[PDB]
Amino acid sequence: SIEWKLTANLRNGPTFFQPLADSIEPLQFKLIGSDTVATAFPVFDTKYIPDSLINYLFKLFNLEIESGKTYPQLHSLTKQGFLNYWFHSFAVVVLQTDEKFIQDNQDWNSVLLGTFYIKPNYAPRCSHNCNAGFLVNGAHRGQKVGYRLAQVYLNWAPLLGYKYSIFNLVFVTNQASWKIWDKLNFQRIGLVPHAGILNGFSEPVDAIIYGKDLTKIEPEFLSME
Amino acid sequence: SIEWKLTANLRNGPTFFQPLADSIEPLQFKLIGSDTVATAFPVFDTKYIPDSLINYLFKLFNLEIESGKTYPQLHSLTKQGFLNYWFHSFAVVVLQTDEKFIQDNQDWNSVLLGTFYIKPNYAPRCSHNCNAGFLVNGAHRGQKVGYRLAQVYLNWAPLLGYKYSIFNLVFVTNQASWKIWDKLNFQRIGLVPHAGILNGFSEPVDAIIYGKDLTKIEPEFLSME
Ligand SMILES: O=C(O)[C@@H]1C[C@H](O)CN1
Ligand SMILES: O=C(O)[C@@H]1C[C@H](O)CN1
Repeated sequence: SIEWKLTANLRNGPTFFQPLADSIEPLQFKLIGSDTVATAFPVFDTKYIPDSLINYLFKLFNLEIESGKTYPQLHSLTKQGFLNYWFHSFAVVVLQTDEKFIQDNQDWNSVLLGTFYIKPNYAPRCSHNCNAGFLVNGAHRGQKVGYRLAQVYLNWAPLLGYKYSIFNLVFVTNQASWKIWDKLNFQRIGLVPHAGILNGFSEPVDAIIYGKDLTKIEPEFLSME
Repeated sequence: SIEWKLTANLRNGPTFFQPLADSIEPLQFKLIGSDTVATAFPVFDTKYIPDSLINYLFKLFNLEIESGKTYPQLHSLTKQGFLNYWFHSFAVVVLQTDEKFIQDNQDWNSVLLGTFYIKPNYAPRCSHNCNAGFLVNGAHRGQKVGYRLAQVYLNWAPLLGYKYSIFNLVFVTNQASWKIWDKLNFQRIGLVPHAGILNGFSEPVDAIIYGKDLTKIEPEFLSME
């Protein structure tokens, strides 16, 4: 059974464009500057992934929210709030494994590299613009996992039918993030001054708005070999 | 009773800032180039306004969505979806009257000039940025009602505690861009290319992202003289 990777089960996706593929196959690659094999898997519904992984992602996201430096959330989410938020449409999990499927009951604290969601950034007439939010497991910090996450995203977002990518709020203090977007030729299409009240900064911090055409992506960024 | 105009009854507003006033008083002014008197009224809760006015605004917003040229919505809203959308936080109705309160059972088709909502544009850490959407009654096109609505907005948004204004999608084909926002020194802080699929346009239409500092507003724009 391959229902777990069928685009026909894409929920709450773009209204005007159908997926370009009937399915999305796991995408294997090596972490940058390493022999460590990682695999990205599509998530079209939570029922196809281990409960324990969902609960670990729930906690992972709350820690990120509590640091108060990256997401506009102030308070932690409930389990159902997180399910509604992260998995409203599409998501991806990236694990340290060479398996082409996700094994139950793994040690997520070591095996989960990162996750991201993809959804429409706007209501239906502008729903060909996707948004994405990312997370890296802090145990795997410093391995350039984010860069890899961004690449999987460029490979897969167009397959769901999206034509353009928008990040609404990349804080200028979030250097990890904007350097990746800069390096991958995401345009800075906007700048919100004093946008975020962030933990650890006494003054409000500016956010950059990133855009990228998903129909003309540079082949070298799609390649993870 | 003045509950209907107390900022203490403000639902779902900014998280870090309190309102700058205890109350919001009706703002009276004349339509530009005319001796017609208009009154702007605050709406903190729908219970304070007439059912027939709410029903008229519901159908008015659905007409605008059906035109398919200005909002990202594709389908008409249900009644409850309208309530949740337009009155999630704060709203304003601007009537052709010199009364300083809203009389029941008026002919809204002639008396209602315009309405707009005001709400946080983002989750709590960035909720000092407010968003607004406007509606002009079609029967009052060509009387510069939008410009006046925009002036009411500059007067009232900061009173609720917002510090910066963001419009996410002003399509380049919407004349409000140059008839209003450009003229009131809303900066164009971003541009989303091919943002929207709009009725009557074959090519997707670009959308301007407008921002404006609400703590430092040109006083000639605040003045309704
Ligand atoms: O900037 C964005 O839109 C994503 C979602 C979250 O707000 C952080 N990054
Ligand atoms: O651009 C905005 O965000 C407001 C809401 C609607 O999209 C029209 N103007």
